[PDB]
Amino acid sequence: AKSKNHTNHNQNKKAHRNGITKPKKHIFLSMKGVDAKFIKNLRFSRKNNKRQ
Amino acid sequence: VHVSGTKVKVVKKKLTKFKRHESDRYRRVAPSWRKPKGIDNRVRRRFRGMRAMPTIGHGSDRRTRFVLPNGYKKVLVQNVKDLDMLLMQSYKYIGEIGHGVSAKSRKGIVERAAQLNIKLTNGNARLR
Amino acid sequence: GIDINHKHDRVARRTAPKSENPYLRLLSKLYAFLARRTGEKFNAIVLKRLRMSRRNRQPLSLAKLARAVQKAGNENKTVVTLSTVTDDARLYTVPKISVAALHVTEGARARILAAGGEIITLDQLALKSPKGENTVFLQGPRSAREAEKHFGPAPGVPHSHTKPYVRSKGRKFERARGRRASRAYKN
Amino acid sequence: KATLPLLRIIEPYVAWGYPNNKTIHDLLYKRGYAKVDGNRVPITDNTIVEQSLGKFNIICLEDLAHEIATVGPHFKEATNFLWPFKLNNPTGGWTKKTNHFVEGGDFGNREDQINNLLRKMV
Amino acid sequence: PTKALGETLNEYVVVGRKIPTEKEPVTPIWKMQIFATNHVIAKSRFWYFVSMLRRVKKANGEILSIKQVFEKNPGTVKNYGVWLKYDSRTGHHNMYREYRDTTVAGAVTQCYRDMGARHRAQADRIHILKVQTVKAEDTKRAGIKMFHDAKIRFPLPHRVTKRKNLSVFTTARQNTHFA
Amino acid sequence: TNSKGLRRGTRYMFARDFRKHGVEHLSTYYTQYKRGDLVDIKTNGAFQKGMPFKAYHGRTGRIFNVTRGAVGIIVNKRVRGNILPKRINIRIEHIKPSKCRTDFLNRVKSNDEKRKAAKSAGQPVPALKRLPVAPRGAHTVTTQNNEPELLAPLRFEIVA
RNA sequence: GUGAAAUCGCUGGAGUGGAACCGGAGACAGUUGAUUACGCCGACGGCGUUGGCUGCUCGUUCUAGCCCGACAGUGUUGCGUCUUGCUGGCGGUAGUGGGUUCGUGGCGGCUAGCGUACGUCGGUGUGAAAGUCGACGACGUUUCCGACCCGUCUUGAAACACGGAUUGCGGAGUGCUUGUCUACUGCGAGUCAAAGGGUGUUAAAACCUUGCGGCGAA
RNA sequence: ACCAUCUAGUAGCUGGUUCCUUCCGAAGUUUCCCUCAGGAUAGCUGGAUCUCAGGCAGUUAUAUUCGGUAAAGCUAAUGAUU
RNA sequence: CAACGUGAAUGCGAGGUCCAAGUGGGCCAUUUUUGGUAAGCAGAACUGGCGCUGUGGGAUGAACCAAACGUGGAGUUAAGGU
RNA sequence: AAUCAACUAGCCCUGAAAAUGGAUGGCGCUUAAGCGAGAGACCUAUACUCCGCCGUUGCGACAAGGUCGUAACGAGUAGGAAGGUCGUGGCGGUUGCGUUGAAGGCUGAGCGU
Repeated sequence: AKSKNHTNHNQNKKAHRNGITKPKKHIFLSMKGVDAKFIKNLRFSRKNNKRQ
Repeated sequence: VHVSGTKVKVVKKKLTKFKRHESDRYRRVAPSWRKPKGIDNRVRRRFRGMRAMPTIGHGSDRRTRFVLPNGYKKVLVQNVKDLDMLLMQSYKYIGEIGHGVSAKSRKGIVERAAQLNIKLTNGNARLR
Repeated sequence: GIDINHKHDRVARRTAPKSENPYLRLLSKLYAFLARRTGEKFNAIVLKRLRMSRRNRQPLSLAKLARAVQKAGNENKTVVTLSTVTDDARLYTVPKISVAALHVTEGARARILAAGGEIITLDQLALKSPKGENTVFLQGPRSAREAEKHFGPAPGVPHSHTKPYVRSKGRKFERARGRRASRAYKN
Repeated sequence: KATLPLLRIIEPYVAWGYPNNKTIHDLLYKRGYAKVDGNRVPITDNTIVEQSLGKFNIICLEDLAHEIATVGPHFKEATNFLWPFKLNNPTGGWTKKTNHFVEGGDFGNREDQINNLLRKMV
Repeated sequence: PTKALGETLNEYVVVGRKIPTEKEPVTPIWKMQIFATNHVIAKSRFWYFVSMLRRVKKANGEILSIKQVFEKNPGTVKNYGVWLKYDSRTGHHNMYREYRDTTVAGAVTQCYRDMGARHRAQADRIHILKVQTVKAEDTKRAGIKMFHDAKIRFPLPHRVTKRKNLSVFTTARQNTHFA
Repeated sequence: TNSKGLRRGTRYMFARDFRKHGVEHLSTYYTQYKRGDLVDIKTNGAFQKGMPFKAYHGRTGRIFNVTRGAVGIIVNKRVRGNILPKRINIRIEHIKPSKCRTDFLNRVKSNDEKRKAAKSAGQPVPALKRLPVAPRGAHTVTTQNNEPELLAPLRFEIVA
């Protein structure tokens, strides 16, 4: 009663059933994982710029 | 026949009854329709030569649906007061005295209907 | 045969309020007529919010109403909301507010009337501004619900701040393994 | 070059060719339908054409035919305004439908013989 | 595959050439005689043979002209010689065949039918190297030669005649001999 | 089943090109990378530090971080029915500027310059759309010194 | 009391060649309806729509042949660089002139289904009844086509896989506690109030009643 | 042993699971499990809808890239071999 | 802040959240392919199917060729045939 | 007056033996009703075009939990939803019928997919 039976038969069809979802367009706006020193300097710069 | 007050012909898509499969083979299976659910049921799978299954496509025309072969629509009346609802559209509705109305009251109902010019489907019934 | 997909042929929608309230149904009738005839997206919005479920109409705060009215140019416009207008104890000064709403709580109504304001119904709003002229459309915060706190990525996945479903709160209720580095890991 | 590769890709399933004046006019007059708010509306009057393509100066079936035939600046709008033609089976039948036209079959580019085929199909 | 469909294949002259490029501003012009059912097939076979012979394919070339050729005088009988190359199930062979006809296209159609009949060879496995008109004394096939006789005579021995628009049954006697 | 090591099946992928081994030329380090730029990933086997995973080899990504000698890149990766924008910190040696985006930038620059020049000179706005190559137009071919050659198929010859 | 189904006997009708039952379509038997205009049916015309088959006539594309001239050849009559024939390209085309190709062409002929720009008319129906006409014809009979036994596990069931002789009646996702989401209702920074007390005699109901309690407000 | 009760003992296993129409409509695949006749998990599916009114695509074009399979080579490295 | 204004083809409305079912034995075919002497054998890759599916054709058949289905009518066909 | 030799490839023949009586599907077919190349016409789907009706979906009109118009659409196991003036038994109300015959039972004229 062998029961390993791996396959990839219908998986592409299942994936395309609902369409392949491309990544959003705001992912490039976040500064997550950016250099800590650069982020610190950016925070200081943003804190001080005079609005008018 | 043409629908009373109109000129549309009454058309019946089907006339035979949708009998339950195997109701002819077995007595315990009543002829009232049941949708087959069996995995291998050939009627369910729609093999050629098998009885058709009820479907909305068989639905009768909206204009002629519920119309009797004489061209009217049945309305059930239980007493003399019930004859009023038939009074206005007497050209498209036909009265039918309820089965439970006794011969004592059927007489008055029939006389009043004849006076009002309302047709009855079972006027000459239950005469004692 | 024609090669098309029927999965999304039907779109779920509310063509009338699920509520059996006769007055709500009458308001829906009136604003369906108004939207169909005047052809105004304002009336369409009012109709949709009338037919919405109560979950989508979160209560609105008198503080928010006052903030909306105090903005430059809004002093004389009528605030329209299908959300219940509640009273805010944290609000000390209430300006003059003209509001059309389904329901206004006792305290909010008293404060609005005392401040020289006016409260009308949606049919009175229809008579006043049939096309929604001089209006300020407002609603309560929809995502501010304890139920919404539990929605999102599962609590046990990285960078997730979803609230778990816990019997109680304390050191003995889901605070040991997978929540601190001293026990296996922390997410 | 942006459409020929599509035709090569769909070669086995289509028969296509170069329509002529009579073919275009017959298609537009006998089987002309417009996509008006997502509805297939028969083109029984020039006003139907003018309502949708009046912005581009196409006001009659003759203007539409000229646009299609000469591939004018508004070919995209002119053609997309037309519902895909729903043709009848040819009177006389097909030949193979499983082999290219040059193999004595039906699919592929039959060049100007598409007019001969459409004289039966339409 | 390619099939010689249609009675009496048509004959076309096809002239084409490689599309000029910067390194080769002027290209040679090639011309072929092709027997095919219609001009689309004519162009296809033209490109087939030209791609076989010269480094050029349909993508990089163009068809200067495609024209049909009609028999000059279909009121006279000629002997046609056909040099062809064809592939059997085992190998490739060159054949020279002879036919008698009033049209070269008719002779080529006869050649296709004869090859199909005698060698079970289909049109896709046959290349027609050459077709010419041979004189009476330059023929070398007995079947064609036996008809180069001014005194030729022969009867029609056993003529079975088919009734066309009558009942299947009759009382008439059937006669196959007509002296 | 296969082992799931980091460099399984990279025998030829991470190898250097023939007659191209050795010291790494310094333009690789001199090249300028800025956040928002597009870069192609091609692993250099000679640098075992900061290597990208084999699944990102030959893929193009966008820089989001610039460190001392590496860059953070957002690369699209297919996982079932979603495309995930994975973030990878790759060293400079495995990175190469992408030319598609710079070509598009050049085209946009040319479009703007042509539009500005035409507007200033009073000319009509010129066409600034790429068009698919249209079918060849009508022309004439001359046979002078180019007489057509009659071609026929050749006979079969036994080539031993 | 009522008195079902399975099963069984009788009388009358009808079928009956190694199953019987069944779906579709007719026919028969049978059942049922029927107030000049109008109902229920038919025929012939017209019109609308979708057609099917079949002819002429103009032109368009690519091309001749007949006809004329020189040359080359010969499946050649009559009597030898002869003649008559015949063929081949080549050069002409005046006249004559067919093939091939189709046209945003022109003009016809026969005829079909569906519907009614609508006409011309016949059957029948106006007390019964009989007849006639119309519609059905359903578990009756007979024909033509189709037609393997259901439920179930299964990749796969008509299966030489299991359950099922027949009929009646009974027969299987429920109650409660606790969560969560959703829909609706009341009030809303509140809301619900517990046990309890007061009252209530169509008194286990309804009505009134909470420094405090639950949830919420950190 | 037998009788009553705990006891309607538990079963990842076998069998059954009762009205009609309408609309949508799969999976036998991933990971973990004393796991392999079973579960949880993601995937596939239905429903409720809500926010809006151009950015997407199981298709092409242009531009730029990745690969070491077919073919090719061993009179080029390695390994055979007349 | 000032100016500039939609910069390949074709098609088309797009996006978000919540609740939950069944499934987690598969099998067949063109091409590629490992074990095996082979197998209607065992194991994989892409795609399409049967499972869940009737219909015309292959005399018959889960998978083959054609083509997918409301209920009827007229016309024309696909594969296949006379 | 043509002949000889070696090859080549179409059809046919030998190579070619299994057990109930049996299979181009059968009968049969021999200038075929076989093999190969072809031509006209013709037959036939739940496919395509058009015509009617039913319903779903989208859109829309109308002072209506409704009617109507319009275009496209309609396979389905496991499974999920919706509608049910489909059916059954109670309760609070409402509408009526009944010894001049209720329930129950047998069975013709109709209605509804």
